[PDB]
Amino acid sequence: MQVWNPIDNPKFETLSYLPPLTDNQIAREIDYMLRNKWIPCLEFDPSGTITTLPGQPGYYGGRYWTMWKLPMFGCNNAGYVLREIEHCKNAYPGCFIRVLGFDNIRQVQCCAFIVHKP
Amino acid sequence: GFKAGVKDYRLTYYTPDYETKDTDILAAFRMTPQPGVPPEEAGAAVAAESSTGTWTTVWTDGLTSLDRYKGRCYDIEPVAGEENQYIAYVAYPLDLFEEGSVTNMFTSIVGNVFGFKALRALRLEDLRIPPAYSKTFQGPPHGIQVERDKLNKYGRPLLGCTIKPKLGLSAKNYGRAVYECLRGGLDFTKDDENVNSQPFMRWRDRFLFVAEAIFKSQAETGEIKGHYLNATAGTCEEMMKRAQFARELGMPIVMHDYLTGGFTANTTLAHYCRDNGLLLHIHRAMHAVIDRQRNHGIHFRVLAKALRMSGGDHIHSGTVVGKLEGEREVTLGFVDLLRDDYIEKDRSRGIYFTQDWVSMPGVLPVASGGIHVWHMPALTEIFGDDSVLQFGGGTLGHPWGNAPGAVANRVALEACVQARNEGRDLAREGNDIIREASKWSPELAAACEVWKEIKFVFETIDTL
Amino acid sequence: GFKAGVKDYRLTYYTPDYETKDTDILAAFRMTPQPGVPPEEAGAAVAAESSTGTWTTVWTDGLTSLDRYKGRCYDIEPVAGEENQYIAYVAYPLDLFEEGSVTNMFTSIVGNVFGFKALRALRLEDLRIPPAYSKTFQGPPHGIQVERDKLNKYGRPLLGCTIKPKLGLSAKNYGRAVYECLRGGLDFTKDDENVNSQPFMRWRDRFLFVAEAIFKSQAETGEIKGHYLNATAGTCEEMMKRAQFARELGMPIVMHDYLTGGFTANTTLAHYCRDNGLLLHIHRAMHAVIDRQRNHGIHFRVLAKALRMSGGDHIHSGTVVGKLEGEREVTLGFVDLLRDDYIEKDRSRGIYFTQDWVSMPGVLPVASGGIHVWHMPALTEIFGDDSVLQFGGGTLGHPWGNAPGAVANRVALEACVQARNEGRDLAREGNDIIREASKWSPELAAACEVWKEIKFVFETIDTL
Amino acid sequence: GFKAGVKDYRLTYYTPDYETKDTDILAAFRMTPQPGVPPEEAGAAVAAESSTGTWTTVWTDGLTSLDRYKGRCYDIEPVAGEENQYIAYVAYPLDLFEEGSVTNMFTSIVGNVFGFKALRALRLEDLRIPPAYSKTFQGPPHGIQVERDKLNKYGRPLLGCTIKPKLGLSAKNYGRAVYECLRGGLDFTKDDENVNSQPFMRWRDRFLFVAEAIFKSQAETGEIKGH
Amino acid sequence: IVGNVFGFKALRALRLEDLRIPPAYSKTFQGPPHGIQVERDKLNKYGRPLLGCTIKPKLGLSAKNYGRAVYECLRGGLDFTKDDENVNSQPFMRWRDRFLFVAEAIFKSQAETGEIKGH
Ligand SMILES: O=C(O)[C@@](O)(COP(=O)(O)O)[C@H](O)[C@H](O)COP(=O)(O)O
Ligand SMILES: O=C(O)[C@@](O)(COP(=O)(O)O)[C@H](O)[C@H](O)COP(=O)(O)O
Ligand SMILES: [Mg+2]
Ligand SMILES: [Mg+2]
Ligand SMILES: [Mg+2]
Ligand SMILES: [Mg+2]
Repeated sequence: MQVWNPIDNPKFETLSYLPPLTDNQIAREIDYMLRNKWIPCLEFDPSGTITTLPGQPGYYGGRYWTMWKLPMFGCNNAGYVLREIEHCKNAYPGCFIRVLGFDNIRQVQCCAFIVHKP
Repeated sequence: GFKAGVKDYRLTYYTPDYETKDTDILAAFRMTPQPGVPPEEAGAAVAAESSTGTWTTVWTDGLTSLDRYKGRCYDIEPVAGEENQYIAYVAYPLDLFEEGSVTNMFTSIVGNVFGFKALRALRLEDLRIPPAYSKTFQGPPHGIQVERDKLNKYGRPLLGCTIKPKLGLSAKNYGRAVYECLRGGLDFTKDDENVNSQPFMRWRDRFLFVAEAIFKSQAETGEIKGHYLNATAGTCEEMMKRAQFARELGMPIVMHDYLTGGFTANTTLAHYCRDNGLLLHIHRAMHAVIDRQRNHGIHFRVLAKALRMSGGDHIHSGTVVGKLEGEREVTLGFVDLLRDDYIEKDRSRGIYFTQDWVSMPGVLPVASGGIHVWHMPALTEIFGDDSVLQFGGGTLGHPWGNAPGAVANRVALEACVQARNEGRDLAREGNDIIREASKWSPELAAACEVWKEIKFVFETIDTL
Repeated sequence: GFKAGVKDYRLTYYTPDYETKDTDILAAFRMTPQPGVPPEEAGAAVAAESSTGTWTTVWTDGLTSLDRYKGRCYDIEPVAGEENQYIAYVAYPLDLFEEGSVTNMFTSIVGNVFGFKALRALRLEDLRIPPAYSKTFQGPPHGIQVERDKLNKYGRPLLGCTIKPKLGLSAKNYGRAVYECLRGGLDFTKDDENVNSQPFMRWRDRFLFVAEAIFKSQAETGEIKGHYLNATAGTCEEMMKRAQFARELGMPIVMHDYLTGGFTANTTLAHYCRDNGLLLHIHRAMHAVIDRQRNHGIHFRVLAKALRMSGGDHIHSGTVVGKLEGEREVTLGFVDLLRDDYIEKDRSRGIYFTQDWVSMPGVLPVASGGIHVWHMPALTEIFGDDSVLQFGGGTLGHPWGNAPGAVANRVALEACVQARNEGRDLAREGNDIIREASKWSPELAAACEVWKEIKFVFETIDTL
Repeated sequence: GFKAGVKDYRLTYYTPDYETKDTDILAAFRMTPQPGVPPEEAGAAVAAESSTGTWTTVWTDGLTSLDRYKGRCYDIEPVAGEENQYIAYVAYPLDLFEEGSVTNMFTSIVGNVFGFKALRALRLEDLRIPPAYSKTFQGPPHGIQVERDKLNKYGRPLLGCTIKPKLGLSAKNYGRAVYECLRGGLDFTKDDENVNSQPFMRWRDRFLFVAEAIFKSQAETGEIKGH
Repeated sequence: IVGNVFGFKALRALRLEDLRIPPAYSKTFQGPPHGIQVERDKLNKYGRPLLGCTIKPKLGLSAKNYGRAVYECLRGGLDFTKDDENVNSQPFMRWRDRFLFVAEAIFKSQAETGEIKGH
């Protein structure tokens, strides 16, 4: 038998139970997004912690992050999206970075995963 | 004038040249007449005892207009492969129903016509609700998008589990198995249908112990967790006392059974969850007594179009591959009436009419019952990205415990959502995606051996 | 040890030499196994999947005593005339049920076992309730003895009528037709099942006119009269608002439906009626969807016992010579379970177990469904002196009006009651008693001619 | 792209080939354009500033579909006998309104478009309420038939009167003049618009004095009376 | 003052211009709840006029996107942020969750610049 380690083992949601992500695996998750006509975006924030309230159901803190420049309306190649992750990690090298994707017909998000850790 | 006597039904209730309006309700029956009765006398009798009329003539009918309050039959077609079965169509006006009540609609359609002495069988198949009638209801409290926004979860189907054995555990030991399962990587966990309040465990001693474990398990991984709390009772006062304690503790979701509690207590709870900001999970019990047989009862696609108008966020739907009966082409057909916004007629999937919901929120289907890891790349391909998957016996039966058993159901799931967005087929190659992932995770190879040839295959009863 | 794996059910859930206790609940099933399954493995799964058990083994079962909380099958016998049908018996402990709730029992017994892939049919027949469990319920509000004392009526059965057409009348015409019927000699008057509130007539307007019409006819003949008011709504706070007004106007009786409104909403109404001194009348709707077929569903004698514990005063039992199905030996069998206090086993009438009610009041059966004057000397011999007789279409169809139509019905009953306690036979004779009373009453000879050869004779489906 | 700037209204809000649905609300306006403005520009500007619109372009419009939330002008015709007056038609989608509220409906149509600098006049004429929207309201309490049935009066119109010293009467004198009018043969009697509560006559005793006379005037002729 | 006189058959126009309220009649009313000085004392703002903004497009946004655009505007230097005249409750967005999403953003935007903000 074996024991799961309960000390200092945080997780970060989707695709966080697999071996660490490498290049040519990030570029293939953006091609699948563009051929379904969705809009990419970027975000960053120093600390990923959450809080609560005494007696209010459905309320939590720490769900909003900062937007890099603006959503990219009209992107058609996976080069301009892979060249904007380097400018962000050279100006704020001590923060997290996460990638999104929007849909306007149903007004919901479709993807989210981390690409950098401090 | 007024003449006392007995006449036929066909002279008044059979008009096969009638054009339907846009504010009418339509229904379809599949009947079997009794020897010695014409097929056109049974269809008229079915429609002439659900709206107005009786077995003899009365004198009080001259004070009103009866050409704007009757039900009519306007089509008959025989079935293929039999000799004593037909299909009939009926139309009802709009001024016959009460706004905002579902228990009234059923009472006026399936009230008494099911026990006549001139028939041997009857079954209801479909219905058509006009848009002028759906606007008087409230609908689901939150819907689909508002539920995903609150929990901050996108990309993959959710996961859950239920606690076994069904009955016999204490109150402190019951809150200890929840923490182990929740710290492993699961999103939800669930009580059971028949656990309300019993001498071995009371209802106020379980809430506290569950709440204590949820907070402890939430601050260790850094994700939002939840738990369904059962709220069924035997009185409408005891039911509203158990839903006010969860609001005080700050819990996000509750549970109810809508077929044994009734169609009246469900609307009251749905009207309160909306005003206090909670989520509702619906369990379908005692549903096989009306369904299953193909020559008597009511289809499930009709029982599912009333829950949307009544109120609810989750609904059970069953699994095609499991220990309970189900069929693929019918499930794929009646799963589209729960999520979409405009469906079209299709007789290859059971749909008879055309339905639109004029911007009403949808519901999330749920699949559960007798499944394990080897069934994973067959459930992602059918349902899609909006479902809930529940493993009850596949988690607590792991040879190593509870926490190691939950790390095996998440790796086996995140490896299928990654091989799909690369251009690989999930049907032909399904035993090769859960054979390469079991080479870097020691907790999945230890589980791919206990259950390896356990399959359920049997004959089907309800053949389309 | 633990030894995770999959085993059979018969190894733990088949005890063919067990002695029942005095605090147990027993049930009888009738099943049709799927080809390729031993009979003993079929009856051992129903018990397992109803109290405790799943498809695999779990490690949490070692913390409790399992053979104190499990159900078991202790007898299997084959049916005569078939080759794939048997009867099974199951026993349940007492600590598995919540006190005072009927929903829990139905959720625990008929929850999920009805849709297994290894079976093709199933039907429940009977139950036995120990006296230690029925003492936690309240029971009927008033009963039989108190109602007769309050209404001051002894000697003969009661009478009633219902208004037709079902839908279409206004608020004032509906009220003016009650007075004519009441002044003729009847006792009660009934609304209709599908009449709650509609654009052509609202409830508060109809209540006032009915109340005004009741008073006028009471002071002219000098007898107590009443009328049933429907109190079915679509939400709970609307149902409890229509009873307070009826109490305020001083009306003595109300009405409800207990199969479409649900079990939870019925107990609250029963409690309110007990605490405010009203009377309750129960209408059975949507009951042929579960009954009728003899190889799937639930019998009515089981559905009748739950109503007694839940609460009520009147209940519909159906007729034998009407337009709806029914049999004599079964009706006579299950009337006793409603009226009596100690019933013994009898397989010629459908009873399997012995039942005693330890001094709980009974209920009054009701007969209806398409009878006329010629059927009177055959209905007084079956039921007896404790019943209610209703004529819906046989009163408003008389060739002379409403008031003359009630005298004909009233005279035909007091002539049969008088001829019984003199030594005459009501079965061989009965076409001669009426022809002699129709010689001094001109309002009965006019009715003995319109309906003279009207009968309903067909085959039977549920042959015992 | 985004391309921040200022553009016209006609390029987006003038579609004169549109087929109306059966769940839409329609309206008719009459307008007098300001010298130097084409009629179509004003017709399009009226619709834009009512549902979704402003004087410039914003970047938050790419996150939603704007072809299911806009109002359209689909017809313009000129009046006869003038030279600077026209009639316009507008259509609105169903899901822009709140069920069961009248205050919300008036706020979205006559809210702000009545004070533009490019117009000199405007008047609303008619509306078309679909049957799918009027079913969410309650309507009149009783109606007509339920009102005639309660009072037991058939055949002829009704009658009434109002006491007409508008202000200045006491309470007892006010109650006295009702009896002499009800005993004459009338059916109803009315207060006045500007009479609620004033230092010469409060309400709680006027009610009592009227109620006392109503009962007396009823038992002498044998008919139902009211006030 | 104006109930019926505006529709007489002997006139073709009418307009009201001004009124005079005696001091003996205005003392029976309550008046504004707070006023000017009390409002300024609570927010701790002196010297300059105030600033604000409103969200566009008027109708069509969801509940989370509505709350996202408020934080960005508030963290820039503004003081207030307004809803809209015809936004009460509609199928695309209800009120009980819009309130929560706005409240979550206000607290986050307030603790980063150290100034009082409202909406
Ligand atoms: O009670 C049970 O058996 C379950 O908790 C499954 O447990 P296991 O997974 O451990 O077997 C579910 O209620 C059934 O799936 C009911 O079926 P459904 O609601 O789909 O009809
Ligand atoms: O039409 C009806 O529905 C009745 O009013 C009978 O009216 P008529 O006597 O005028 O035919 C009763 O409800 C039926 O007897 C119900 O059957 P049951 O209670 O036996 O299930
Ligand atoms: Mg279960
Ligand atoms: Mg009836
Ligand atoms: Mg006036
Ligand atoms: Mg504005």
